Amino acid sequence: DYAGNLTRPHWGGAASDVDIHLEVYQNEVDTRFQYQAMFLGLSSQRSVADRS
Amino acid sequence: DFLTEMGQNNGSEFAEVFDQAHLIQLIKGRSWVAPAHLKPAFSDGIEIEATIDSDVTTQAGMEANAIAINQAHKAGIDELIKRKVPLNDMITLVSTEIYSLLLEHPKLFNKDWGDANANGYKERRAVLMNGIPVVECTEFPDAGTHPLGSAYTVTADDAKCRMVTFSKSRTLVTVEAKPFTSRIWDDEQNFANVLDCYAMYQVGERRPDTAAVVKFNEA
Amino acid sequence: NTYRIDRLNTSSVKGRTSGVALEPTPVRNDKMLIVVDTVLYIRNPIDYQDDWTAPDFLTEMGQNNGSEFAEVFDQAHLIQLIKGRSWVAPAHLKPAFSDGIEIEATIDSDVTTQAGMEANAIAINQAHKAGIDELIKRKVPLNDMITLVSTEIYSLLLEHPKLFNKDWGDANANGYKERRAVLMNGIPVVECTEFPDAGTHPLGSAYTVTADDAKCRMVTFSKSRTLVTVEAKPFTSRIWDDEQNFANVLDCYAMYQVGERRPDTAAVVKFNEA
Amino acid sequence: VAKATAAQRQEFLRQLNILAKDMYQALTQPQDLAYRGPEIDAKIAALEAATAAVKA
Amino acid sequence: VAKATAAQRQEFLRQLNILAKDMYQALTQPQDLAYRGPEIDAKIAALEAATAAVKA
Repeated sequence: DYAGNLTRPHWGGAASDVDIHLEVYQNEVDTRFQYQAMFLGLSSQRSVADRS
Repeated sequence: DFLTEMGQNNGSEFAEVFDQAHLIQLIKGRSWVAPAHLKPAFSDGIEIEATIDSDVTTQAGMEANAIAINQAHKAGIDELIKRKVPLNDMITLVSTEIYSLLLEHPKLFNKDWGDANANGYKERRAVLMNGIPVVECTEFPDAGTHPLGSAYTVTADDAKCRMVTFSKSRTLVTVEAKPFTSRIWDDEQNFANVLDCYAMYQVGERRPDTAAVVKFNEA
Repeated sequence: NTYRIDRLNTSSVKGRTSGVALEPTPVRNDKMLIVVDTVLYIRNPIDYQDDWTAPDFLTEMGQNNGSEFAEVFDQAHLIQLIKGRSWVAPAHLKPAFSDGIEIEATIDSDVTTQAGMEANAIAINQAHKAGIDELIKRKVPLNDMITLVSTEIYSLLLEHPKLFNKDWGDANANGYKERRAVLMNGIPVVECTEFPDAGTHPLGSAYTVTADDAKCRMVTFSKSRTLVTVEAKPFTSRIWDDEQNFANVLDCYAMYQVGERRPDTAAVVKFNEA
Repeated sequence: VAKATAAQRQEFLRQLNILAKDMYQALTQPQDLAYRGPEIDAKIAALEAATAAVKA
Repeated sequence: VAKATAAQRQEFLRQLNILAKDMYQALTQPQDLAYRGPEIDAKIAALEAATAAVKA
């Protein structure tokens, strides 16, 4: 209130207001929701393998 | 390094491709025409057209949509029975939207018409519809193209079909020349590591007259 | 002023035939970060008038402050959930991260006082079912799902001919009409009395509820992978003497910020009257 | 970009960082842009001025 | 900055972040601006175009 000019530790810039704060990162990656094939018992399996 | 996530993604995408390939094969075989020299023994494909008012709000509209879905499935089953197909090895595949519209049936998900489908309306879970098991699959193709070949490209009309009633043993065969394998190898000359995952297979529709496909023509 | 979470896209399946090369495909990624920017506060001075007024009135004020802070906490979480229904996922990570979910339902509100009071419950159930359909299309697991409903929506739901009926399978699902809706569409429901009004919220200027956001009276989200709360100052209370103003001042200040991880895991229903 | 004075370069860096972080917070961690968008739209003018100064 | 399309808010965030990192690591941990300066000067046209698209 009584101090419009302050000492913000991790705010850079000539008149503060730069937000150079560190980023807290805990090794989290959100990728996608997995899917599993079901057409195994819903078809007939023939293995041409290494012949034709 | 996030290589494990990449491997999970690759496996999941290969599974999706597998399922979409089989579904596209069935949808395209819905319009199969038996060879002329095999007509008495082989019948043509089965296409059942239904109308669903998806943007309706009154209860009677919901009852109408559920009844239309059930009646279309019953017509497919009856016309299959006309061809003497055995019924002890048959599964049904309904998309999420059709599964949802089906749950408002007034004569299916309640105990006054017997057991089975208990808690179907309160749990969003159907089991049997016209004497055969029902399985919800989220991998019906849209109107794009499939990586398995240009022959698998889905048309706008093909993308409209959302229910399939086939047999697990006499309707589809999936020849297979290499299982889904993965490898990561160091590229000395190109100064990089490459992650690979490849699978060779093909799905063929044997006896395309043992499947029933329902195309819902909006409103 | 930052907590960061990374994001990752998928691959794409291609096809070679006999002797053609294998065209490499990139995989894209990005990060997400929540920042804390606003501290809440309650200030309460007493102008040395406790000398004359024997009652302290200081143990009830603490309970009131705790109740108000819990209220604001729950309301801020709900506001974040319902304001993320319009979030659009970036194209460079689109195939994995989908958009937000908004489902429209028409409710007659109190204007219906007949058998049409059963039409509201059917619409509510249908909207929730459509949201679940969207979630299942996105392959989101539903083991941890939860549904929150405003009190009026709870009551309108209670008059449903197909959901509180023992014929349709009420062996363990919705076994009584006496205000115990527990699960519908397969996931639990909780009657929440903290859905925001049309006004503003103290947590920031990005929180003020629009007219449309006040209509949203139902959410459906996973308890473990939808909302993340980032804490800077835990809720603390303090009383300190003020010599200069000749008063004793009681403070209660907390500092946090709520962000959405996987905004595509929440279904929000907007009830646009009739 | 290199013939500009130190003050102009510093102003450009300040505006670039401020808007990068602010718009990034707007996009990820969803903040309703109907009430954050106007706030960022005010800071666009400073970036435009700084970029114009460094371009000359 | 709220009526622009998603593809417009992106590719604006992208340029803002790119030029926020690059010229920050130029001014601090010093790099010869005689050679890095023209490099950043080439990346300013895209930033100006993105800002103009967003401002509309």
